[PDB]
Amino acid sequence: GWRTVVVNIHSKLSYKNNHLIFRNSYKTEMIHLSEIDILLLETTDIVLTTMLVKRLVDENILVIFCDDKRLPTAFLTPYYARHDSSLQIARQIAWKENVKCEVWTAIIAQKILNQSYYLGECSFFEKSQSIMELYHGLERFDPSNREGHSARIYFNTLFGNDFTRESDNDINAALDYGYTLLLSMFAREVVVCGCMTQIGLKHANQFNQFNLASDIMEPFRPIIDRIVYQNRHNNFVKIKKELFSIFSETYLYNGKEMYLSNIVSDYTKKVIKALNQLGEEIPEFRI
Amino acid sequence: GWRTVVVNIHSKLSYKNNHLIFRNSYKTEMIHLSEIDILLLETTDIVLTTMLVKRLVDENILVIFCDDKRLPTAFLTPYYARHDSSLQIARQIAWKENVKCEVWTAIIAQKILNQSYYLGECSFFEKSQSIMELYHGLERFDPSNREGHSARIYFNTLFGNDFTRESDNDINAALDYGYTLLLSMFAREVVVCGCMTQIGLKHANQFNQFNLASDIMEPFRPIIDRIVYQNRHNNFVKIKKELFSIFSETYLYNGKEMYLSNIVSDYTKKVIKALNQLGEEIPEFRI
Amino acid sequence: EERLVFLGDNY
Amino acid sequence: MKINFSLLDEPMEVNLGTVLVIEDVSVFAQLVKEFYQYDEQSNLTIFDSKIRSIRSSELLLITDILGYDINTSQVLKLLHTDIVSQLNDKPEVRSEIDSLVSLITDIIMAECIENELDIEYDEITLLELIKALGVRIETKSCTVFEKIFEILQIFKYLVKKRILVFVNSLSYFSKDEIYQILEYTKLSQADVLFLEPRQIEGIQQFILDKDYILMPYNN
Amino acid sequence: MKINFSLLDEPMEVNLGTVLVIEDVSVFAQLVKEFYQYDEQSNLTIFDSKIRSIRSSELLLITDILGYDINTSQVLKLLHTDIVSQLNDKPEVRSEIDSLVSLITDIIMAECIENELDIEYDEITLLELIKALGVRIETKSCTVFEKIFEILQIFKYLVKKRILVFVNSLSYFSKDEIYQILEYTKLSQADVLFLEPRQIEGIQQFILDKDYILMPYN
Amino acid sequence: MKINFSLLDEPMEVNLGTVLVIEDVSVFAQLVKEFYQYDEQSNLTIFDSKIRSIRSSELLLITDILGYDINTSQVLKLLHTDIVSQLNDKPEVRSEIDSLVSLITDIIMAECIENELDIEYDEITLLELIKALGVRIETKSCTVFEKIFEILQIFKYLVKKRILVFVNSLSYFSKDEIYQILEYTKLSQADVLFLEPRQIEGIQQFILDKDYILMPYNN
Amino acid sequence: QVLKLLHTDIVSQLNDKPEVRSEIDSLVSLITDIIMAECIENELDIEYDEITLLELIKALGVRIETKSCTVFE
Ligand SMILES: [Ca+2]
Ligand SMILES: [Ca+2]
Ligand SMILES: [Ca+2]
Ligand SMILES: [Ca+2]
Repeated sequence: GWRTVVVNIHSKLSYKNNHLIFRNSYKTEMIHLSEIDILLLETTDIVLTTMLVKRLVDENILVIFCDDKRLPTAFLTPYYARHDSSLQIARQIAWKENVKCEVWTAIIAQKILNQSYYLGECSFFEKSQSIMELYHGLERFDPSNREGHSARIYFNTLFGNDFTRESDNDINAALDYGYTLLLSMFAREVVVCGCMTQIGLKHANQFNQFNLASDIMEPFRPIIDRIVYQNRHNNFVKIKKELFSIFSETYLYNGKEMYLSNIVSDYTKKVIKALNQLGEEIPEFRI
Repeated sequence: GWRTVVVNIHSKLSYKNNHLIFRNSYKTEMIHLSEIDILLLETTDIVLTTMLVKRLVDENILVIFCDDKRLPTAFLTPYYARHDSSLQIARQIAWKENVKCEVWTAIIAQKILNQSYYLGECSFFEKSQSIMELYHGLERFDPSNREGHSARIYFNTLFGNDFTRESDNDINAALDYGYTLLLSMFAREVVVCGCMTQIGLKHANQFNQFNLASDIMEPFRPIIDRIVYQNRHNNFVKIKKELFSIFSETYLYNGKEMYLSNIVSDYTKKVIKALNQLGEEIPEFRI
Repeated sequence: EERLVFLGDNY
Repeated sequence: MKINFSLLDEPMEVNLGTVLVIEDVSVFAQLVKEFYQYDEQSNLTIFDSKIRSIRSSELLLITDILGYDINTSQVLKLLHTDIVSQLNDKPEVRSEIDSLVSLITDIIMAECIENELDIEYDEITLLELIKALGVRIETKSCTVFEKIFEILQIFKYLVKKRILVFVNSLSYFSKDEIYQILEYTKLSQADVLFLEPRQIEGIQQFILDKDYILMPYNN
Repeated sequence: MKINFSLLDEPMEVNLGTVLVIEDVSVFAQLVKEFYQYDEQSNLTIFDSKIRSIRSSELLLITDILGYDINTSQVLKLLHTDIVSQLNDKPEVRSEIDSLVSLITDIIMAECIENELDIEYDEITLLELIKALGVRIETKSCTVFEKIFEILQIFKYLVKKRILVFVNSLSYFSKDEIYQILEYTKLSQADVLFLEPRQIEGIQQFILDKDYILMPYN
Repeated sequence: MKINFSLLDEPMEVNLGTVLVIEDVSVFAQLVKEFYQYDEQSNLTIFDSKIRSIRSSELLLITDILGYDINTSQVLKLLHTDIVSQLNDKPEVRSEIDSLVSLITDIIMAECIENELDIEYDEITLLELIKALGVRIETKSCTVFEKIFEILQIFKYLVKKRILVFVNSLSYFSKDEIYQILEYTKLSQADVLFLEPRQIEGIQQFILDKDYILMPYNN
Repeated sequence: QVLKLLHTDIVSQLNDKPEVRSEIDSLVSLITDIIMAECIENELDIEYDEITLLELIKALGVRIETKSCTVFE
């Protein structure tokens, strides 16, 4: 199949006459089985039938379950006629260090470039110029640590010299909240791609289980710190309300203005295909 | 959990207050989640909730989905059972072919030794002696295929010369059924350990998700062949019930008499620890 | 205290 | 006014008219049984916003529409009181009535004075005039739709009945008539719960699948 | 027995169990109105094998199965009269009853004479003994499937009722329960007619189309 | 739950939360006066679907939010009962509690046997454990918004109060907080009527112009 | 007064043993943690103080036996 069916709403799923029956409170939709490719369930209120699951085993469609946090938890494993994604994981095991370092360096370059550009939009040209200099100075293997050096400049510029990531405040809890939402979306996209998220792009630290998605989500991180800078005076609840609007807000992809979900989807697909094909093209995202 | 719940009846399953909720028109029953070990759905008329699925993933309970024929179709695999999995992947990539072939060779030696013990308990001295000779003749890389020869002589002597593993008879059907259940429990244990299930310890070339769990479930195969040999005259339904009695029956581990699930869990733990520690001790299971 | 719980036909 | 039974995940709220369709005949018959034996069985529980469980005396259950007796002593009494209030709201009409009653009283009093026996009386009132007229609701010639409409009209007059429930009553009425019943229920504010085995097309309803899944359905 | 109304071309016969489906909601509701108004309206008619019109008193119309009380003044009157007849058919048993009632009346009479207050009594009768015992048909019904069976029993017991009619009563029972009801009706020989808005699959029924044409089914 | 006064042409219905804005200070002050003296005055009439007029004891009127006492004997008693029910819904937790209570009872019983006097006792129950713990609502550190939210939470616990009415209470809360109050009221099903002199932007409300014209207003 | 002196006497007896009163404090801590958790589960804010041994005795209703068959007893 082609279409990827994802359920974000309370609903029931049934199987009748080779037709998937999706029912939600607003309307009922019937989708042919040959059209569906991957099935993902975002929320915990979704009701499904083991008959439909049995049909999805013959159809080979990948079934993805998610928790209340929307982080993917388990997936359906058939005993026979396995899906192609399980065959795709072996290439992820075969990912070369040169390709991983190229993609990682490109990601760090995109994030640092977005930080410098957002400081330019905030009209700090000295700090924006410094972060741009570190961007042009970034190198492989990261001997200079210009990302960690760009961090302090970015946060100090945004929230002031007194602010830091290590201190406990509604601003840092807000940053971790936005990074949690982005980590959920990008992690969901990596799970859609089927690659194991425990294998990271950054070789040095394997501690986190999300390392792949956490490395992919970095070029899109400064979009959060903008809203956190504007709303930084508001209480953590208000900052959560403002960060919740990012899903509804539209942003500019290089090709066209698109939703964040589609942007992250295309970016992740280009990343995975580029890693399996050893660096055909690197997706670039700019604020 | 110590409990294996099998649902062959049409009903609705929900999650409330850390209790599995079984709702049907005739009766309703609540079973706590901490007691339940394995959840088996034997029919296609069963309905469940993705919240219950999420709580089963957090509870680390194996969920098996069968077909209309009641044969198992697909089982749920959690992405992250434990944080130690992401750290274990690096070790599995760092494993050595000498350790893999050594541990696999010892495991095959344990399986052939258990077959010789089964034929000895069945009072076949020529066949138990021949299988014992193949056990003493087993070598690395398996050039002589004494494991396959031990299997062919095993089934041919038990069920007769005219019998074969490629037959469609209910004997081979029940053998594949028990191998699928034991393969499901062993696969779930490998998910608990966190290492990749698709990477096998015997052959690099064969790519299967169940290869590793198969290599670990090799020595426990003669346990199924005993009940299949006793009930071979009974109908496939009664054979299936007697195969379900294996979970209730207890077997004697070298340390003490323990349940099958505990022997599989501790055995897999010692296998993983032996692989990471490069063969400190090899767990041996005897009938 | 039962190891195998059957909800359905008891076979 | 929320109702709950073991098959539901959460107690469902019944506001104005509510159409509940049970696709399973076993759960449907069992639930109707629980509605008739409701005081005896603890499975079906109906509670208000106070979470207080209502008594079966507060519950009003209706299955046979034309067999139900709409004319009761309390309903006719409160109806006569309502008519007396309607005649009291108009000052002119009440004055006219008082004049006519005064004339009749003068006649009868003259006839009492003509008699040899000493006779005393009190008054002829409006409530006594209505009771003498025998004002009551006519269900004899009424169609089923007019009957359920009159039931919805007198449910306001019933003081003790907390909630009105119909069982398989929507099979008689056409789609348009059902629309009239619901739109009138929204105006009357009464709480009415219909129970149907089969779903009705075109109206908002709660559907219970054979899988025991409850879903809101627009059509 | 046959029923006839202006919509049918010819009157259809109702023998043993019969399922009648009306595919028009206006003709269905109007038909039920003609059933409850049968005394008032002359449109709907019923002709027995004798081809004689029957009064509404001989027609038993039951819509709500659970809301229909088995115990009534007339039913208990005919039941008590029936038991009195059975005890009057045996002279010896009724004589023993008269002897025991004589003994009890002598005891209670003696205790009344023992009292300081004057006491007048009449007698004790078998009917007062039955009504004092509270003889009645069993009121225990677990499900509508059993309640309708009790309705069929009391209907077969009542001689005056020539036909039993149910309105939308088949929606409660499962297909198998419908089969058991039809088989019990054929075993009891009673005349039962069902009125349903929609057709039921798997059973023999008479379908009335919106075109007003009547066709047999199964 | 409809309220009616002489200025309105027809009685207006109050369902869930309802924001009533009176643009005239004279009609507003007069109506608040009628709300406090409501038992004495016949001008303001509040009746339910039964048309029965509710008593001032059934009416709950609140103006000062932080001066109102949320902790009452009935509210704390029914709250303790609710907590006991919550602990009874979980079979494991209740068994654990019963074990601990049994241990404590064994200790105290041993100490009673050691005494020279003959001592008898009965039991230590869960309700007695909660009353000994002194479970109560904390309004001391609560903000006004949390206070009105707790009032909306305990209005379910109040049995006798038919309808909750606030006077000029929406001036403290921000637009978002008002949205939270209304959206929670829809879930709690309680009947709340706010009275404000000035209209609130962004919420559905009934506006009474200086011309004494009542109009529904979306914003 | 009699129940006051009796409860004070039992409190003194339990205070004479440090270990027993420590176990009592542990169990009361556990019960307070459970009830506290259930209070946090509720949507309504809840304030509590503590549970004391005297409140445990008065909650148990410790009293001299009220059973007397005859005036001689
Ligand atoms: Ca008079
Ligand atoms: Ca008259
Ligand atoms: Ca205290
Ligand atoms: Ca006590």
